[PDB]
Amino acid sequence: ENLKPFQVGLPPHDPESNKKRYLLKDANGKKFDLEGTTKRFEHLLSLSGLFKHFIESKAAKDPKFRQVLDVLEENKESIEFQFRESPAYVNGQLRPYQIQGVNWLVSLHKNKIAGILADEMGLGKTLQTISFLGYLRYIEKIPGPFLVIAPKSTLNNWLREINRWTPDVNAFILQGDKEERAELIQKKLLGCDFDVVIASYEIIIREKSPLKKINWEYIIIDEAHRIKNEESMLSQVLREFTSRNRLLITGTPLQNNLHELWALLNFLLPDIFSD
DNA sequence: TCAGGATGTATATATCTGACACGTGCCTGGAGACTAGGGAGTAATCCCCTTGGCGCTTAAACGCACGTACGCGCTGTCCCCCGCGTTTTAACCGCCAAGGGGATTACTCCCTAGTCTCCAGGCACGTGTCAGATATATACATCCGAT
Ligand SMILES: Nc1ncnc2c1ncn2[C@@H]1O[C@H](COP(=O)(O)OP(=O)(O)O)[C@@H](O)[C@H]1O
Ligand SMILES: [Mg+2]
Repeated sequence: ENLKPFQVGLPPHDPESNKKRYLLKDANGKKFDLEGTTKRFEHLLSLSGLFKHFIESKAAKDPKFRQVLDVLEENKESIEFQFRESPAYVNGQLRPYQIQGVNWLVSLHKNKIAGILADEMGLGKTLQTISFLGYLRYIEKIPGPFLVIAPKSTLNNWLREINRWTPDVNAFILQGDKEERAELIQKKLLGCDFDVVIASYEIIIREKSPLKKINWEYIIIDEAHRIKNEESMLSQVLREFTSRNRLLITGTPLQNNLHELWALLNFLLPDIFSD
């Protein structure tokens, strides 16, 4: 009603323009970015020097990462929008711990790395993620795309809240028998008429081939312990998804083991926990 | 008989994966001595099988003729099984937990088999008996088809 001034500067919604970024035209454009890895490792070392343990072993493996190590060796404001009040682009109020979560999300984003949200149940994690995505939309000017894999039960709830506290965002959920699901696919997904896709652990396995053919800004995930095993078919499928970074909204991680946590971390930043 | 539908059948196309190629370590197939026993050649001896016949007995096999009953074709008449639409529910993936089962890969070692040497009891073979089972007759009993 009054937060629309933030919407100024966004391009008009048009599938023809969205096809430029949504579809990844490069058939095999996936490649190891030296710059991103160097930035990640530089910041990681800056926080603490202990992380070289993985790095040196990985340099003992494939040496074209060892030369990245050498490059990072020889060469040696980003102000958080603290949002002391509730973000304007979201109609409603946010509690201070919610605000700190938002700031953590932003700070990790402008560091070319990510971070598992594992807050306790009931503390509006979905609110955190919707707020952060709205931050990317209004401030960072990346409307989409964003995959929001979640459990089938809460799909309606995620859609309800995302339409409630940020109505401007266009989003839908895949569902239904394969005929109407494919209708939605051909009409909006490959039509590039969205900003936030919502699916289920089953649909991701089902409709991967359409979802492969999109450069994914993030791949959000709801309660993540489902992904605790990295030999699970869902984990295998959720690795060919070309993507910039990822998020793992969850409850309590490390439920019955430590290797579990290793794989959970390996999902976010494979180039660090590669071994 | 001809126009009206539903169903493979080709067409072209993006995707997945699992055949195909390549490099290493290990084991086993090949080269080379040595030897001993299995089999090939020989040569007695007895019994069976062959290919021509010949003559005789005696049932079966063949042919012929009524003459039924049954295999086959038609008709009828159900009734039961197929085609089709509509729900719904069970298979089919995906998961989670822990532990047991089964395959390897070494080590170890007992004990139980093979390998010999003697040596006597099996058991197989060649005989000489009897009795269990025919074959006839012979009287009895016991279905089957037509008055
Ligand atoms: N004004 C509000 N501020 C913060 N949280 C709220 C507000 N109104 C509702 N919520 C809660 O935020 C929650 C976000 O969903 P959540 O309970 O975290 O589900 P999940 O744990 O599956 O993500 C909702 O359940 C809702 O009860
Ligand atoms: Mg949740």
